[PDB]
Amino acid sequence: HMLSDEQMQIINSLVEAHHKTYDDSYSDFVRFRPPVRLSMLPHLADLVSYSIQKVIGFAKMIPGFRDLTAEDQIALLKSSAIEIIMLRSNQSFSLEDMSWSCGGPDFKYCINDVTKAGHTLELLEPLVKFQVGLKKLKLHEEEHVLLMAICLLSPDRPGVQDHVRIEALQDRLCDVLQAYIRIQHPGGRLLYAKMIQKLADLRSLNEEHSKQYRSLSFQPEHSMQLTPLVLEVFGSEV
Amino acid sequence: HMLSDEQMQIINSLVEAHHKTYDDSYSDFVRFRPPVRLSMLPHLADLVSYSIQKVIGFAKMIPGFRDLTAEDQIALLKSSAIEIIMLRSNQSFSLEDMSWSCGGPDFKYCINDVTKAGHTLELLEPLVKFQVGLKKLKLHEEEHVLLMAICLLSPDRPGVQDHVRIEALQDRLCDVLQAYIRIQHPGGRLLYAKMIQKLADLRSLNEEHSKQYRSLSFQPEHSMQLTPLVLEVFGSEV
Amino acid sequence: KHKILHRLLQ
Amino acid sequence: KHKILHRLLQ
Ligand SMILES: C=C1/C(=C\C=C2/CCC[C@]3(C)[C@@H]([C@H](CC#CC(C)(C)O)CC#CC(O)(C(F)(F)F)C(F)(F)F)CC[C@@H]23)C[C@@H](O)C[C@@H]1O
Ligand SMILES: C=C1/C(=C\C=C2/CCC[C@]3(C)[C@@H]([C@H](CC#CC(C)(C)O)CC#CC(O)(C(F)(F)F)C(F)(F)F)CC[C@@H]23)C[C@@H](O)C[C@@H]1O
Repeated sequence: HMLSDEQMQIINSLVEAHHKTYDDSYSDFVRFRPPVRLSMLPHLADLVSYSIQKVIGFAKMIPGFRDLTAEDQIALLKSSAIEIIMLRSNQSFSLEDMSWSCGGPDFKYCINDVTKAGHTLELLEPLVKFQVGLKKLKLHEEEHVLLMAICLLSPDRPGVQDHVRIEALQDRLCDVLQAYIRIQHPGGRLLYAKMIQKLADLRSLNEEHSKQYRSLSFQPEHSMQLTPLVLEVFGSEV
Repeated sequence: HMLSDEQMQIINSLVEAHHKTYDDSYSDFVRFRPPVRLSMLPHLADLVSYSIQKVIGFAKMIPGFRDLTAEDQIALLKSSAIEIIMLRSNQSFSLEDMSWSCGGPDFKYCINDVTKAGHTLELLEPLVKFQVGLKKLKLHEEEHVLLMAICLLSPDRPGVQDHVRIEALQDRLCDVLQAYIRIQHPGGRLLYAKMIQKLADLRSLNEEHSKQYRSLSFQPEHSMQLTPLVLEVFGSEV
Repeated sequence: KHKILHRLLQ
Repeated sequence: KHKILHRLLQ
């Protein structure tokens, strides 16, 4: 019926962490290789690279992530990177346009623009469908941030070693979320469940992304357009 | 006293090759990460990467380069890349500004701009000094192109295997140059020699570059700003 | 292996 | 080793 002092300080450091790693003006977007309408690939690879940096910045501020071994910090960031990106992107996604609108007509990413980056419209439909659903949940900033931290700390991942310590951290976070909705969110009686279902949805979006990325990464003429960080984070190296 | 039909067709395919890989309008420069005044590093790494692509395109059209093994084609491109870049850059270098002027006030690279890309003004002075000298030679397009092809086909290089076949190719090119100056260049009686001296000069500029690049390449926060192609071409891998 | 990730995580 | 250089040279 009331969130504890420690559940509150977890919400605090997490929203502050998101505030320091997410710019609603999208100012830095001008430093990327320009969008061209695979003409969109250099801009979108620059965008994904910049976002991996922010996901890293955010992750480092999740209570307990820092305590983990360098190895587990990497295993989790590698596997969840694309999922955190897709979640955080919702903050820019509009239902009125069915696009990710980032402060400008040049940083407005519609389905057709993502197609000119190697990808197939058939594999783009589950992403926009996932983005419509997420937006329809009309999440509070605390819930959104909590969903990214729970997603990042997921145990079911290739390379993770301390599957007991991160399951512990994810549960302490799931606990903060479940209590937050009940206390602070009216009409949210079935929200916790609706959100956990989005984590599973993301796992499927992740597979489909990994397959599409594999296609690009093997063609050196496309791989060369990527950044060292994207190559490293999405690469198979152990 | 007269260039042979075969010395002429070597000049032809070489100037045509340079025409297809060098854009005097510098239009593609807008597709790079923007210049910022190490703020210049993303733009300059994008510039060097784009130029490696053009040097590759050019190399492929040098008569006899294509016949070489894939390995030697690589050994030569890796070692000479920076030198071909420095030579080809002269076409944009101005004596009136002491800068590389590329169709725009944003693509005007002065000494101070190159400093904000990791490099030290002390190691920049031999480059501009090399650029003043090269420009003072007032080379014909045929001589300039011939100098890049001779530079690329240099035998004294790490990794080269067929040191007899490329020395042969470089000499057949040196022959075309020496005859061209005598027949087609008035007051060039000491030009061939002045130019060969620039190849040696470049070798010193290359060492100094390799040392400076090593400094950047080891710091992952700087290396991440580079491109896959720059990393590959300037990397130690064999 | 993962030189950038390591630097960024420190 | 040199996957891009190889592709570009062909
Ligand atoms: C960045 C966020 C926002 C936008 C994000 C959106 C819109 C543009 C397209 C993005 C970046 C998607 C693509 C596309 C995917 C696709 C399917 C088939 C679903 O798998 C992911 C990628 C990639 C790459 O394959 C590589 F290599 F991996 F990089 C690339 F194609 F090569 F690039 C996912 C999230 C999307 C902007 C703003 O909200 C910031 C936020 O962080
Ligand atoms: C491109 C050409 C022209 C310009 C070229 C000029 C001016 C800008 C600065 C350049 C690109 C120089 C730098 C600087 C060097 C220096 C000393 C100390 C001399 O070693 C080379 C580099 C590099 C990098 O270390 C890496 F990693 F290797 F990339 C980077 F700093 F990281 F980027 C050499 C040629 C210069 C433009 C036009 O003529 C086209 C032409 O092809």
